[PDB]
Amino acid sequence: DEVRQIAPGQTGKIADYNYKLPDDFTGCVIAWNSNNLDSKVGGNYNYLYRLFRKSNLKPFERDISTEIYQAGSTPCNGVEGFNCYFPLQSYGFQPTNG
Amino acid sequence: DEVRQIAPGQTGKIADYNYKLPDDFTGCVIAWNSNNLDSKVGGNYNYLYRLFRKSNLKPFERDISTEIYQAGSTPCNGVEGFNCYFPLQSYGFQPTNG
Repeated sequence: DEVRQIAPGQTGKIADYNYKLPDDFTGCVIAWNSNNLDSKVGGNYNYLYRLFRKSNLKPFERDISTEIYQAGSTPCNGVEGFNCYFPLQSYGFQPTNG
Repeated sequence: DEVRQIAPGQTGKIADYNYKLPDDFTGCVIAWNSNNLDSKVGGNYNYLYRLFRKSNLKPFERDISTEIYQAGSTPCNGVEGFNCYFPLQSYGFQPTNG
């Protein structure tokens, strides 16, 4: 459901937070299904993604910051408290998906 | 710095988002400093205030909504994602302030 957002000039939660496509994008995108190898029974959670991110991500840049994002202004000192959440999230891959 | 905005006929971020003063305001405002009791070292963040609101609010009305304010058209499903921010913010009180 996120291959739609990978295009020059589109918004979302992945195209703006993991890889920003500039307007002058002359590259090619190749995608295919290989669900028989990268997904197993029991819940495949080795792949992580960044759904929470502060502002944006510059084109052709990589962000690997694991700092807990702050929503309000109360600091959490890196715990699972209130008004903060850990930015990386796990996928929901399953070999019996649609 | 926000006692200035508490007056009938003034704008800002507190007098328009927390308590609106009508034109026919005949009440009295009493303010004083008690920083030796409501503040402590290490950061006193027990007091909250609102920064974002969808629109104007009626005078003498209290808003306690904790819903995440949406700035655009992409829903967030109540997370700290993109194009949305938490309206509630904590103060920066300190006993060693000016």
